Parts: sequence; structure tokens; C-alpha cells
Amino acid sequence: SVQQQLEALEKSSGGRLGVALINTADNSQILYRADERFAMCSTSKVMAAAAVLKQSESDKHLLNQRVEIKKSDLVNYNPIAEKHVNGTMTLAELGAAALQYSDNTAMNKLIAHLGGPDKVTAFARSLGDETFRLDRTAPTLNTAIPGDPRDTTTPLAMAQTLKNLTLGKALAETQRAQLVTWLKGNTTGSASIRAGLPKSWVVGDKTGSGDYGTTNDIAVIWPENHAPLVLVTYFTQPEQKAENRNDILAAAAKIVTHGF
Ligand SMILES: *C(=O)[C@@H](NC(=O)/C(=N\OC)c1csc(N)n1)[C@H]1N=C(C(=O)O)C(=C)CS1
Repeated sequence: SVQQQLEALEKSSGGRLGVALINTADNSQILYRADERFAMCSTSKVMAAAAVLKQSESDKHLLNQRVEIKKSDLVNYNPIAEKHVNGTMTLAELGAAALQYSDNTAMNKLIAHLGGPDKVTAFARSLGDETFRLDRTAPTLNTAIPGDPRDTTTPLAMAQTLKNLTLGKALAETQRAQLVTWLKGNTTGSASIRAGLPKSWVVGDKTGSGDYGTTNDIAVIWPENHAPLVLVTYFTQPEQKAENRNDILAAAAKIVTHGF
């Protein structure tokens, strides 16, 4: 069965695997450790971007607001922000960079604009997500220490919130569509969930990786002839310097979408 296949995969991999699939045709679910907490790592960047999109529902000028990028703003991984040092980026551009390239400076600028990680958490709560918590900025939110509740959520909570953000009632239509455009244009996920799916399916996703070999992806999936699927795959390991394992996320995706 699917459950037996995921257990075997987890056992052989030497870690802890969390999966939540929602089939929006009938709201059926495939769950595996879906109520356990996992470190989100950069998958949290979806919530920071969405919180700024929510602000833009009531403030037409916001997304074109310019933010200065200085050398001191740069942290450990900033492929887009580094190209704009001593220039500006708009909040929309920062949203795009955080999601499509996982730029950590872009994330921190969004958080600073919102007023801190607690403001991202409050946004999640406003959507009915009582599980999500953001505690730190980038890159320290990727420490992924076993048992640490900081910067964690559960696979099921994240699947439900992602469904609400991209297909449901969380955002007004213009904003919903913008988030979906950004996720579809992700450049970092080729070897993760996408690699376990039919090539012709359309995928929007956000990856994240951190210490303890923590390797995550959250995705919305549009099949060619069926209703969308929402899939969260979280994976973490017991040793701090473990290799990341995008291949395990691809394998899990293949397992839970099979037959269909
Ligand atoms: C989000 O997860 C960001 N993760 C990191 O920066 C991690 N180190 O932070 C202390 C990290 C990246 S790889 C690894 N073994 N740890 C990254 N956003 C990711 C992502 O997978 O989406 C990368 C593109 C770069 S940074």
C-alpha cells in the first residue's frame, strides 16, 4: 500500500518523512506523519511573500515601493539581491526573488517591512493556521534542530494553508494569481517533487533545505485532465551534517501520485 511504501522509504533513508497530499477533486488526503512538526526552512518564504500580497489588497502602491539594497544587507545566499547592491528593488521584485530563487536577503527585507517574524505568524493565524510559527530570520531559521519548535509547522497544516493561498479563499484574485505565477516560475525545484511527476504536469513549488539534512518541498500540481493536488513533502535526519536528499522527495511524490 501507499502507507507501506512510505514507511519502507523512510526506514531505508535513515530519517523522518512527513507527507500530506490533498486531492481537491474530493478533498481526500494521503497522510504520513502529517501531524508532526518539521522545520520549514525556506518553505516559510511563501508565507512572508503572501503576507505582503495581503497588504497589497488594501494598498495599491505597495508592491511598487522601492527598497534599497546595501552591502550590509547581504547574508549567505542572495543570488538576486547581490545584483542590485547600491540600487533598489521593489517589494514585488523581492517577493519574486525570495520565492523563485530562494534569496535570503529578499526574505529578510520582506520580514523587516512586515515588522518581524511574529507578524508573519500573525498572518498565518489570520488564515486559520494555528500551527505555523516563524521565530527567526534567514539564514538562522534553517538550523532545523531535532525537537526545536522554532520555525516549524506540520505537513497537514502547510498543505491546508497552501491550498487556501493558491486555490482558495485566503487572497483576493489578483493576489492569488500573482502568488501562483511566482510559484510556477520557481527555479530551484527540478530534482524534488517535480522529478517524481509526469513531465507534462504543471507545478508550482517552493523548496527548502537546512541542517540535519533537512530537505523540503511544497507544491501545487495541475494535472492535464484532473483537479489540482496539493503536496507537502518534509524530510529530516538525525545527524547535523547529513546530506540533503531531494531524491527522497521525488520518490515520495512518485509513490503518492501513482496509478493516478
Ligand atoms: C532556505 O532553506 C535556505 N536554506 C539555507 O540557506 C540553508 N543554510 O542556512 C543556514 C541551506 C541551504 S542548502 C543546505 N544544506 N542548507 C536556502 N533556500 C534553499 C532552498 O533549498 O530553497 C537554497 C536554494 C539556498 S538557501
